[PDB]
Amino acid sequence: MPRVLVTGALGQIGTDLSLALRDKFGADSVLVSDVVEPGAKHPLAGLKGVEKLDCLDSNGFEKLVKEFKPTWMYHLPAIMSVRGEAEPDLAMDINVNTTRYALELARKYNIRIFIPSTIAAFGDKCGKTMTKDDTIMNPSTVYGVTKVYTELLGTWYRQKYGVDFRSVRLPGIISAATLPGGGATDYAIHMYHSALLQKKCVCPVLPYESLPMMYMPDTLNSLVKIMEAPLEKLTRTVYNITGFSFSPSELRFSIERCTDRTIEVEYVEGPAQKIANSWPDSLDDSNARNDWGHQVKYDIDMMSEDMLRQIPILHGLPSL
Amino acid sequence: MPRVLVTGALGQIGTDLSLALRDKFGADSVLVSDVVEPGAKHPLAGLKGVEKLDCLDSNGFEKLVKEFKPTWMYHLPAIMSVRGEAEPDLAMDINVNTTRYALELARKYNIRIFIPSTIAAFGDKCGKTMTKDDTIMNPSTVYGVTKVYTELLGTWYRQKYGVDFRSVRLPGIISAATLPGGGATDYAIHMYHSALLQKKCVCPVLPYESLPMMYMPDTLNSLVKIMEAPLEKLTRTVYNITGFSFSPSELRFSIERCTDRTIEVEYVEGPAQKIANSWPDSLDDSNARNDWGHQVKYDIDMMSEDMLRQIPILHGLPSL
Ligand SMILES: NC(=O)c1ccc[n+]([C@@H]2O[C@H](COP(=O)([O-])OP(=O)(O)OC[C@H]3O[C@@H](n4cnc5c(N)ncnc54)[C@H](O)[C@@H]3O)[C@@H](O)[C@H]2O)c1
Ligand SMILES: NC(=O)c1ccc[n+]([C@@H]2O[C@H](COP(=O)([O-])OP(=O)(O)OC[C@H]3O[C@@H](n4cnc5c(N)ncnc54)[C@H](O)[C@@H]3O)[C@@H](O)[C@H]2O)c1
Repeated sequence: MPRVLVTGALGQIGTDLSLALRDKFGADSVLVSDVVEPGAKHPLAGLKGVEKLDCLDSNGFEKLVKEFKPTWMYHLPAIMSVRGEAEPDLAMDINVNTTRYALELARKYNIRIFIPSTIAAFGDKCGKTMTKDDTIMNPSTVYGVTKVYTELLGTWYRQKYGVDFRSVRLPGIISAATLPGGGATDYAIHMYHSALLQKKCVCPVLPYESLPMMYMPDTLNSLVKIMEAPLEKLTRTVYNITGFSFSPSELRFSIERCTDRTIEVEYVEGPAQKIANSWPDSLDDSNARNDWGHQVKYDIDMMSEDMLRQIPILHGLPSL
Repeated sequence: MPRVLVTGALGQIGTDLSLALRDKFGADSVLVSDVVEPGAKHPLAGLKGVEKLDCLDSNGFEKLVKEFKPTWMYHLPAIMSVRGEAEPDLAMDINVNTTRYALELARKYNIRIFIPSTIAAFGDKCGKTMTKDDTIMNPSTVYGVTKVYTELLGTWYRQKYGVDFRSVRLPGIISAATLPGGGATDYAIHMYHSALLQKKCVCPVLPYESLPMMYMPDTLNSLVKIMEAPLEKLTRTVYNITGFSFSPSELRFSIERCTDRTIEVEYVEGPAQKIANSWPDSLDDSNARNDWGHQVKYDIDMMSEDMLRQIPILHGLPSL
């Protein structure tokens, strides 16, 4: 049974991943950390093994690793696509420097290390229909740039020092628990909240812009699964994974089918649209499926039913 | 007429580029900077317009730019392939951080900025014959990883802010002006010296490993030409350029054909071997030819004749 460190743990992915790890391996085997402390209403508030650590503080990062002696690490902090275009110096600092520290710690302390990539590592030359694992990578966002740097550096660590670096290119992730941190796919979660609150939703992505997406329970399954795989079954360090693709107009229809209630949606093209337009419409994830058994249970309507149930319970929005 | 700033200017490229720029534009038009001073025998020793600057010092780099007001910048400092693998923290510091500051300055002060990339930005999935401008980039060295980041970040600056960022992927560059160090293609400059000295050459590169390469006067021509082009002529930010390809054993036959003597080469194992083996055999530079008139005069024998004439004149080794 592994000892697992999650850094950047209080955000969208980290909140549910931390709970799932704890459930599967037991709380004593999981330590999580974030630059901020949890609010009283955060799901990880009041739990043991939840620490304050700025990953840019490389001494504090080493101390924590040396004390806990993880065998696995999920290194999650990054400034994402939309927010990075508005805060590019913070993105370059966090996404490049915390990654370099994390990899050197994986090398020095023998850790299997996962650092997520993203569909934002692609740009407009990738071949946007059923995008392959190996293709031209020309990101149009600083976030995307720093994620291609992530993939390549991690792979270099694997080749040069035998560091067990693993990654997936995550699609937009949908969940109910913790609000998203500023990607171009944040509209999808907000659309649900707009429908439940009966407020107008202003969508900055255009109505027919299809993107690869996935619901959180499939994501968690894959994040765990890729880490448990024997190193011999892996043919590459970085895998595309997807759940299913959708556009905003498709998601809106899914939500109105479940609520029996028109959502009001004004498309008013923001930063997210130009960014999303440079990304894949869909991904080919045959390598992940073949090598380590990436699998998806949820479709768009299963997800929307679950989302529409969870959000009122978790956030006290109105129900139905 | 431009006001040109060259950073990392005392090296192999910088030394001869700085001379060519001062000839073409006038010494008062050109400012050369480096983190070291020129040695007593350096071609730039004693001249005006030679400043000392550590480009890792963001504030001092901004001061120099404020004071001189360049319209063009050639940003040249980097840790290259063999030294990068031995000192990767230095490479990641220099190659990423100085590049970020350079681009920021080009943004803030309206500078046309050239930062070279390299054939080391490619790895074994590039398509090693006549490698294309847009292909899979999977570099096998930390240097190479940092240069993909350089290309992508530079390009983002161009897209996001309209910075007039220009780059070529330089092949192995051969010149007489500087003494052969321990770099990966530095074997070729070593062989010339051994031929003149009638010593044996110790070559870590496999005998038949073809690499793209170029002789300096062609390099100088293209480095100036790409910066003179109107922006409207450029269809891209990063171009392949090559001179011609050769292997160590081709270089030896060339040197033999010129000197009418047998020269001695011992092929050994060394870090350069595996690095070189991961790089392209030849490059397609048709974009660079068509857009801005990249042109190559020299072939191997013309270079060998010249090198065998120049090294004795500049370094005072035995001639003929
Ligand atoms: N959510 C998505 O749809 C999506 C898609 C693709 C890739 N990803 C990647 O997954 C990762 C996690 O994303 P997420 O959505 O949970 O993001 P998030 O923004 O919701 O969470 C980021 C967490 O990192 C923490 N953090 C920020 N800077 C830190 C620092 N210096 N030190 C320590 N912690 C720091 C933040 O406080 C936050 O709790 C990132 O690498 C992101 O690129 C997410
Ligand atoms: N020479 C080649 O065959 C070749 C091939 C491909 C690409 N390039 C690229 O050309 C550029 C220069 O290559 P070169 O061969 O002249 O290198 P070089 O190593 O001969 O010279 C580099 C110079 O940079 C200086 N420098 C190092 N750190 C610095 C700092 N912090 N601040 C300011 N200056 C610093 C060094 O003192 C040295 O004078 C690099 O970007 C290299 O990647 C070179």
